[PDB]
Amino acid sequence: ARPCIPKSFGYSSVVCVCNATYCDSFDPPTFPALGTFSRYESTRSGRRMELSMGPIQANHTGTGLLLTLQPEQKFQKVKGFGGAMTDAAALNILALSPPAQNLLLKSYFSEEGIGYNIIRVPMASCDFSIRTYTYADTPDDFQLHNFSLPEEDTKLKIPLIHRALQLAQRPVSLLASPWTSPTWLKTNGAVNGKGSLKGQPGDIYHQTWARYFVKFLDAYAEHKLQFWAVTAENEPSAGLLSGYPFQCLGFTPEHQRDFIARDLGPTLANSTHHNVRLLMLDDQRLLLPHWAKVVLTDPEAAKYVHGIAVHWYLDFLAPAKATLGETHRLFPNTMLFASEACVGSKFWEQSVRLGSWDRGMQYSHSIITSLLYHVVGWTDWNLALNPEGGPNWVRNFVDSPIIVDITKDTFYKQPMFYHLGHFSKFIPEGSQRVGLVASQKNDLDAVALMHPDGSAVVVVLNRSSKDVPLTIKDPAVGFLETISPGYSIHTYLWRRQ
Amino acid sequence: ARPCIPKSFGYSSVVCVCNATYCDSFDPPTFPALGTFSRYESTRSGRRMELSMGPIQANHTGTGLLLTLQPEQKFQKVKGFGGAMTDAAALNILALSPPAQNLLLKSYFSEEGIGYNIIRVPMASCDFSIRTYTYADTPDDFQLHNFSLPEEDTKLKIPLIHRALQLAQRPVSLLASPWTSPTWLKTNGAVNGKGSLKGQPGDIYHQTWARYFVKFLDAYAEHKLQFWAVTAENEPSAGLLSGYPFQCLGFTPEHQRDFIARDLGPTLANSTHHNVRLLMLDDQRLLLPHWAKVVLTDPEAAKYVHGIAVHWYLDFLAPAKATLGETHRLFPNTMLFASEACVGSKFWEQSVRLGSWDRGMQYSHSIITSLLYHVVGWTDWNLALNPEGGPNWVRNFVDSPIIVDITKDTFYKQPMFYHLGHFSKFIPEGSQRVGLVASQKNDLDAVALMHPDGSAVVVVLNRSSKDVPLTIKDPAVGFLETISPGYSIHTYLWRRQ
Ligand SMILES: *[C@@H]1O[C@H](CO)[C@@H](O[C@@H]2O[C@H](CO)[C@@H](O)[C@H](O)[C@H]2NC(C)=O)[C@H](O)[C@H]1NC(C)=O
Ligand SMILES: *[C@@H]1O[C@H](CO)[C@@H](O)[C@H](O)[C@H]1NC(C)=O
Repeated sequence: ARPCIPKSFGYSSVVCVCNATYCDSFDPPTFPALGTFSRYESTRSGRRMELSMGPIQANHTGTGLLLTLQPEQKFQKVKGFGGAMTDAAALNILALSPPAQNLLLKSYFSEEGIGYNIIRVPMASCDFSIRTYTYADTPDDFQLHNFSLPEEDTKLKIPLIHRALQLAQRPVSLLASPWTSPTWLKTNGAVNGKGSLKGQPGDIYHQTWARYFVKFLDAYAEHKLQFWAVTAENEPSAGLLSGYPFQCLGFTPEHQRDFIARDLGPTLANSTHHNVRLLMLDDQRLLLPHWAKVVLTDPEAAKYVHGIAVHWYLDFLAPAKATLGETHRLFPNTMLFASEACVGSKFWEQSVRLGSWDRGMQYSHSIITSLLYHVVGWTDWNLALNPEGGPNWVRNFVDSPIIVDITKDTFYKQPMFYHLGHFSKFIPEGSQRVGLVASQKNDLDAVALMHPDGSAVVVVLNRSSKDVPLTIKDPAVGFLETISPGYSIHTYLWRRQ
Repeated sequence: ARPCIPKSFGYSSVVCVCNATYCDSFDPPTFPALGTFSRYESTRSGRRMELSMGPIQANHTGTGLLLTLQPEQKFQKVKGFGGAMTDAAALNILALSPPAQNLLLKSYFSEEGIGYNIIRVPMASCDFSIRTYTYADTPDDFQLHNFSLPEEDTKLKIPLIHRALQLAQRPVSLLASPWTSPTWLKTNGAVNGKGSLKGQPGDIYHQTWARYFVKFLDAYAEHKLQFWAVTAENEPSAGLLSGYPFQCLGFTPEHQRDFIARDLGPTLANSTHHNVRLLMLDDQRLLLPHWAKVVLTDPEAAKYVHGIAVHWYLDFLAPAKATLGETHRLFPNTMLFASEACVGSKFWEQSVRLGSWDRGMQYSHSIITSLLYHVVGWTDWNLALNPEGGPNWVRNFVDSPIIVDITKDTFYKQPMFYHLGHFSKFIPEGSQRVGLVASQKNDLDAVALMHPDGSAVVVVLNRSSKDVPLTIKDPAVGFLETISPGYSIHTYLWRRQ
């Protein structure tokens, strides 16, 4: 059905404008007959996940580039794709009119949209809030007698979360992360700055802080919301930097280890929420594999940890092999998950670049790397922001896939939206990455996965200006003959029986 | 931080086993928000000052005994709690390896322990010594030229006291008492038995005895230890009984009165230790009020007496009102202080009974009675003894809160120890006893006090076998709903503001 309404703000590409009565959308999903493939296409010239279809050849002649499926090379299973429901996202979303809201939520969550199946939920306030608060601000309330969710949860995040689950077809998983504990638990008595939990693991402070996870899970359950997972802390490495500007709680990897084994693990275990998974680290790539070595080589800690959450700041480099690769090699059965990614945080960049194709490519380039290095899921940061990249109470603005202009009851889906979508719409939970080898050096980024039902998906990104002819060989069925346009992203889907 | 390792020895309760690398201990104190109380419980079944918390609510759901705090009804202020560093006690402590020694001292003195702030130091030898001696055994040395401290003081008592002071949570006060003088001052030329100072007050025997107090004080000051008080004599009435087998020095109350007036008072006052307080009596409670009347109705004596020290022999009965009550009534500006308590002389009982609960109850009961009869401090006898209840050069008659087992480098903390701790750990110097009103006749023993900073502490002892439902009201906070289990002791603490 409805095509993209393009508009340009002077960047390398266009945004798709949506409002109360209109938004681009897909027809209900279809599978091509055996012997044919589907192609979805997004180009910098302005194509937006366009659907075409072509035949699979029995034979192939040539000297051009060949990508070969290796359906026997089985690698990680995929958890999913999605984003974060911050105070800022919720607040921009709910500022729109109600039909525009429905369409924004449809874009992300519906099958007419891009099929997100993960939502990350901050436990209380972070920098993408308009104010600082915890769930237990009453001083010294060790018993958590005055614990409670404010309006940010009850009138913004939770109503929106229910609306997303209602709209989605895939089961959605929710992931929680705290930025700061209440201040009376912290060495410096502030939400920001350098400090950690007072005393040491096993004690009253650390036990209270774990009880607070449970009170959080209890509160959300009273609103009929269950979590798949919690992280042990958002960016623990931050609470160790003096003058750190926004909400935080610092743990050395040793402190995180000890916290997990003495308090958080056991407390989660002895409760009605014991099925909730715990992920550690929830920090940048370069903290790996050191942090994993420290936490996972202690079996009292390890037994509690399901997986490792990593952040991906797209404007910064990190060698994937020395970080994810090595971590996987050391701990093959502890899943790697990407719990937050963003762009536009470097000191010299604009937060928001409406229509930026460059930033689209940065997302997809980096998601393919993730999958080539064992990552099982990928979560975006803010689901929506304003044209400043906000609100943010320390003015720490960044870009977002959807940009909301309240004065116009309008939102803009950016290249990032569709670059994410090329993954999230076509790699349901359960899919398994498999091998794919190239027949010669080339400029493409490609990944191949197999769906739970047996059928195939390949994503292809071209970061060169040049058109690249290529053929994908699947020995079950034959050859896909196609072209990858310069600065383009394609997803390919086909049946194998 | 670390829990009690239980061992039973066939009595009604357990002891806590501590050795060179393990001892049960506490976290630093952590004060909960207004409207929350802390509770420490110990039970005969095996709980040992376990911490729990709960609410002070605004509605009253109980229908039983009500105990209402009357914070504006003020009584005595507390000097503190502690025990005696006898030769015996030091021999036992030093029997352990140094790491175990530190655990022993921390148990008593430290914040991670029960926070003693009083140590009684015998002047020379008593029955808990391994030989008889005084600081001046060279005969006819009236100018006390050969006065000096033996190894017992320089190598055992003193270094341990330094070590306790270093560990202590609070400023510690030292109290000294003499058992016997050099026998060349005595009517009987013997360390024990019926015999007092030769001659009469004013003469050279009495002057020399008085100067011995100053020489003692001088010697300990060279080791950088100052005293808070000294008693006029330990158990003066003992020396009047024929055949008294332990070191003694007999004084009739008339003789104590004149000794203070003519000799001990003026000598102390003319000296560099004029600030040391002098306490009279230092003997059993049935000598009161009569001893007070004799000494304190004479003004030449009363001006040097700062308080009356009493002993508690826990195996024996003694009405508090006719003794302590009546004493306070006749001399209400003269502090009462318990300077020695012990239990276990019953010819038919084991001197040390490892894990005896009845014996702890005896300690707490007597402490509560004490506080309710104006007593401002409480000092236990031997800090530590071996398992036969020694070393004692006469005979082993009494228990101690800690029992050292040298051959296993381990020590045992008795119920006694926890029963004292219920008081000592939570009532700092400066605390003041306040009203606590029972709504109806009951089986509990309770006392209430107010910390220097205004917060509340209440101790509640259940000597019966039946559980008692209990409400405690603080007019400025609300109602504390609780149960006092059979054979238990609780201490409650809260903010009032
Ligand atoms: C929301 O945007 C839609 C889509 O652009 C707008 O509808 C278009 O508006 C122009 C001007 O009226 C027309 O010439 C197009 O034909 C319209 N297309 C369709 C499919 O309706 C619409 O006006 C916007 N709504 C608001 C309130 O601005
Ligand atoms: C805590 O909660 C209770 C009950 O909801 C309320 O009456 C009380 O005022 C609260 N206390 C504070 C300090 O906010």
